[PDB]
Amino acid sequence: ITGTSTVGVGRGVLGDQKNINTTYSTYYYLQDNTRGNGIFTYDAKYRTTLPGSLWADADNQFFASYDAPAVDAHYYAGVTYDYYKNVHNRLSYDGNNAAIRSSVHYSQGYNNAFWNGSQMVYGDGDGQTFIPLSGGIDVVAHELTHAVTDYTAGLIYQNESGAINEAISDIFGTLVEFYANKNPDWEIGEDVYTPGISGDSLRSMSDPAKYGDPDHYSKRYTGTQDNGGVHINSGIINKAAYLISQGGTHYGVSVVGIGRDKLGKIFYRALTQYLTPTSNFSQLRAAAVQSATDLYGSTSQEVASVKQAFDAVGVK
Ligand SMILES: [Ca+2]
Ligand SMILES: [Ca+2]
Ligand SMILES: [Ca+2]
Ligand SMILES: [Ca+2]
Ligand SMILES: [Zn+2]
Repeated sequence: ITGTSTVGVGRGVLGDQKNINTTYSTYYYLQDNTRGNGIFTYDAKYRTTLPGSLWADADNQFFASYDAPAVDAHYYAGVTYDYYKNVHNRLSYDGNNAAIRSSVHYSQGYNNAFWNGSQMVYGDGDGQTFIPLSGGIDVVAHELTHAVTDYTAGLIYQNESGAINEAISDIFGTLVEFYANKNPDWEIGEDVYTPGISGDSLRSMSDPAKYGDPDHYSKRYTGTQDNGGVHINSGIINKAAYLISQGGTHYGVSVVGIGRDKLGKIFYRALTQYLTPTSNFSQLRAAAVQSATDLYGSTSQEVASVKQAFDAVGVK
C-alpha cells in the first residue's frame, strides 16, 4: 500500500517484545518500507489461499495471541534481509531488493512452513508437534534461503541436489540465528518444535545422527521417500559444514575449524558461483574447495579444512 513508514510494537511467538516496521494509511500494515522494495506479511486466515490479506492493525500494537506468528514472520524476514546485506552484500533474495512476502495462519494445525517459489508460508502447528513456525529465526531464514537458492544455483529439489538445497537453507538459517545472537546453536527448529519437550529439535547439524540423519555418505538414504531424502541426506552436508566451522574428529578424520564467518563466505561463494541445478555431493565438494581457493589461496588452512571436512563425511 501507499502510506507513511511507521514503527509499531508487539510480542512474538515466544512472548518476546520487539519493534516492527509498519506502514500507515487508515490502518497500520505489516509493511516494512526500510528494506529493499519492502517486506510484506499477510494473514492466510486458516485457509490455503495465498497470500491472503495484507496484515492490517488498528493501533500499531501487536500483542494479541493471533498477532504473534505475524510479528515474528515480519521481524525475522527483516533480520534475514539484514544478514544477507551486511554479511554477503546481497540485496534481498534476488540480489535486486525484491519484495519479500510471507503468509501466516496457513491452514489449520499445519505442521510446516515453506518457500513456494513466490513467498514464504507458515503453519501454526497443531500445538503438540509445533507451535507457529515463524517463531523460529532459523526456520524463517531457512525458508528465505530457499529463495536465495532459487535465484542462484537453482538446485533441483530431489536426491543429492535437493539434499544440498536443504543443507544450504539449514546452514544459512543457522548463520542468521548466530548473526541475531538469539540463543544460537547448530540445531534446526528448536524454538518451535514440541512445546512439551525441552532440548530437542527437528535436525542437528553438529550431530545429525542424534535424530536419525546420516553423518556419512556410506549411510545415505537411497529410497524415494522425502523426494529422495532431501531432509535426510542433508545431514551429511550439515555435518561437513559444522566441521568446517567448528572443527572436530569424525570417523577418525580430523578437521581444523575456520569459524562461522569463513564457512558462510565459502558456501555463499559456492552457491552463487559454482553450484548448478543438478550438482551432486561430489560437485559440492569441488565447488566448496574452489571457493575457499578463490578466497584464501590453494595452500590455505581454509582449503585444507574443507577437504578434511568432506573427507570426514565420506564425500570425495
Ligand atoms: Ca493491535
Ligand atoms: Ca537457538
Ligand atoms: Ca537453531
Ligand atoms: Ca521441543
Ligand atoms: Zn527447506
